Amino acid sequence: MHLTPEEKSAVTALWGKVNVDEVGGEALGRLLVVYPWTQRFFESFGDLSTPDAVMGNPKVKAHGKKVLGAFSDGLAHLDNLKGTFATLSELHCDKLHVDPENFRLLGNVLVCVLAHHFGKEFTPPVQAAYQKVVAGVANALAHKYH
Amino acid sequence: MHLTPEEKSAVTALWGKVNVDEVGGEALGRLLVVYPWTQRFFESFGDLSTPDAVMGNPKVKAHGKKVLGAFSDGLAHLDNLKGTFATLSELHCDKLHVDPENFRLLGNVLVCVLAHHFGKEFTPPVQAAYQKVVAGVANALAHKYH
Amino acid sequence: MLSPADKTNVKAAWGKVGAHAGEYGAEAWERMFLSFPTTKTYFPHFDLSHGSAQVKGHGKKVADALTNAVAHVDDMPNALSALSDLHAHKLRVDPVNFKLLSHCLLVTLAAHLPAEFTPAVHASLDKFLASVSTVLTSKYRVLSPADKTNVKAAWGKVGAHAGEYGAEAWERMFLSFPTTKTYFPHFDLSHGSAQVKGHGKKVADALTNAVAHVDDMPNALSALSDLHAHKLRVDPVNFKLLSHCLLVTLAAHLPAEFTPAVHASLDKFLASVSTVLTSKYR
Ligand code: HEM
Ligand code: HEM
Ligand code: HEM
Ligand code: HEM
Repeated sequence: MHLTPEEKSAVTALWGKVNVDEVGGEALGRLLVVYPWTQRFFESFGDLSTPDAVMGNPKVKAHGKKVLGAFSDGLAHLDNLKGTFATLSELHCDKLHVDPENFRLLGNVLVCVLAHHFGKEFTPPVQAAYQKVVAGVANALAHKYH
Repeated sequence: MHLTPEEKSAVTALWGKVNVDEVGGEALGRLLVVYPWTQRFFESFGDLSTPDAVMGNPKVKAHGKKVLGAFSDGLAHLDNLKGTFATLSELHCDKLHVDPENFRLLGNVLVCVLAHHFGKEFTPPVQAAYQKVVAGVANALAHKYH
Repeated sequence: MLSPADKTNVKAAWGKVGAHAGEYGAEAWERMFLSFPTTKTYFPHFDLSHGSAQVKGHGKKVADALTNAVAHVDDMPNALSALSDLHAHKLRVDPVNFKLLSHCLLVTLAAHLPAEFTPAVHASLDKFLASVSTVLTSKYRVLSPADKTNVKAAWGKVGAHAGEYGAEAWERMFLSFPTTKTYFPHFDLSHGSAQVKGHGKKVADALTNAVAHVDDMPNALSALSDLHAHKLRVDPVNFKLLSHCLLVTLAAHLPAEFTPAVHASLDKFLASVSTVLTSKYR
């Protein structure tokens, strides 16, 4: 995944300020609230009946932690997103049957959460850098679909 | 651009029977009729008000021929679409100001025209091969956008 | 599209935006140009340098139009009637760009309204911007009498093959767009599969029903609307892929009938069907 040195530094600098568990819980919950069709994967999580129930669901938060931790790990391999996520890609296709459009929706919801979390520090050039990275991650997760 | 031997044989085989002139004018014309906002780039072509006007417009036929002739050349360099189309990519960004989403639309119109022309010979696996190729060409044309 | 609670959240959120609408509007456009550089192709006549008076003025016009839209949320198509005309006949912006601007407007709102940007208000805002985008692109090309004539003529010729063509459309889609196979892990998707045949026929029959009720499509497909929104929960992007593969199938079987005019009418018809089937998703 090709970024400029500036762009990479801006991505990593902000990510050092992220509470991953919190932000992962936030991002997955907002995905399920804003685009409720994504709930189809998570019927075993329990109550998703209202936004507060989703946002407060322990299973949702736990998945959100799992997902963003792997994202986090990925940020250390920006030069090789495809390789880093190859096995995760095969699993989401062959076993989990997840439409890769969902990865793009989550990327956009994550960008919103970062903006909400960091306010003015989330500048237009910092957002641009994050948009390249979430597209890069979505593409890498979709790469082994067949 | 990577295809399987089955895919490449199918694409090259059918293209040998394409009269690029006739297919090119058909493809561009249907683009302008089905998605009329694309007419915004061709204000100097004259009469575009009705399908009959568009389809019989000499400037449209001529331009279609040019566009698919370049597409044709790309089919000879499947292994390096980005390298083949780099100059035209820069031209479409910097001089023509064409939204690359238009390359995707034309791609799909061209597949419709091939199905219309060849009928049952344009089988599902043959179409799949062409869908990969038109996506590859559109991405190649969008590559130098900035 | 918007429930009354949705309308409540947007008015509450936008009021708080208030006198900052102009600067926020300019920020949203600046974010878009930077994050999605292809959108710059519609502004080659602007100085897009940061803080440019052209961008600031454009942002303020766009924010005002949104304020007008918020003020008349119950009658948006009439309130934005002029702007609809302008985008459809003059500016002619590809519809995909509206989603990109909407996303950057959401990012902007998020960065400036910490207290207000709750999950529910986020959802409402995303819906509202999608509805605005729909109104602004609504006159680009709903079905005119000539379209309805072309569809019935084309589908009539389909006739008793409607089933077999439906199976072919699905097969073409699974091969050309393999991501659609994720919604069918319980099928045999091999060529000739009787599961695919039966599904294709049901889908074809449903389309025959839509053609027959072309003037009353929301009611005729209402049950199927419910099914896709609340059970199957198919991402809306996939409907455009099936529509394309239906077009290819028809083109391959109807050499005489698939004229440019009939092609355009079929594409409009399948987009309307797709709109109806995703109408209850949120
Ligand atoms: C940033 C994007 C994503 C990353 C990096 C990611 C990563 C992961 C990881 C690390 C696992 C664990 C697999 C294992 O235990 O071996 C997982 C599982 C899973 N993911 Fe993804 N995921 C992403 C997006 C999504 C999205 C958007 C959906 C669907 C809406 C999804 C649905 C699932 C499901 C249903 C499971 C399995 C649940 C379980 O077994 O407990 N993923 N994901
Ligand atoms: C398969 C994709 C395409 C290819 C390979 C292609 C190729 C070309 C070529 C070779 C030229 C000739 C320019 C010259 O002679 O200097 C050209 C010009 C042009 N193309 Fe593209 N093109 C493609 C798609 C499109 C699309 C979809 C649009 C817009 C809807 C477009 C709009 C234009 C315009 C406006 C010109 C200049 C015409 C003029 O000089 O009046 N192109 N294209
Ligand atoms: C929420 C969606 C949008 C709204 C409410 C909106 C509204 C407006 C308004 C109010 C104007 C100015 C009319 C006047 O001169 O009085 C305008 C102009 C324009 N819009 Fe849209 N717009 C939207 C989206 C878009 C998108 C997505 C694009 C392109 C990516 C776009 C491109 C343009 C262009 C090129 C102009 C003309 C600029 C000039 O020369 O002054 N619009 N828009
Ligand atoms: C023109 C658009 C569409 C129409 C008219 C349509 C219609 C239908 C119909 C009539 C059924 C059967 C309901 C019953 O059993 O009574 C069905 C089922 C289904 N649809 Fe849709 N559909 C459309 C698009 C899509 C798309 C784009 C996808 C996914 C790529 C999809 C996926 C499904 C699934 C997963 C089922 C259930 C299959 C089963 O297990 O029996 N649909 N649809």
